[PDB]
Amino acid sequence: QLWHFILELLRKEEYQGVIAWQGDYGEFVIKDPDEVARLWGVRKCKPQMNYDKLSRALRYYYNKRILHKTKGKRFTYKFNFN
DNA sequence: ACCGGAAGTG
DNA sequence: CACTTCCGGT
Repeated sequence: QLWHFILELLRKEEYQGVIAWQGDYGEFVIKDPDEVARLWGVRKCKPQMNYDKLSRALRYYYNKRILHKTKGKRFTYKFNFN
């Protein structure tokens, strides 16, 4: 799953240059959109992956209450731990 | 950047 | 299903 993959990355320091926790409890910011996508596209063997396609995937999680967007902030989503 | 509909995949 | 692909919107 993607939200899995995100968390997989987010509990490893060796990717803080790419993606890390910021602001509130469950908030996280993608520092390098294009790189992340490349890695997810490596993992899913989909070479033609990019943030546009990944970001759509994320928005589908809004209805499913796993994620939502922190408005105003760039590349900043937040998990639904409630 | 960020959204969400729409059609396709295995 | 859980995305990927595409694209015309805000």
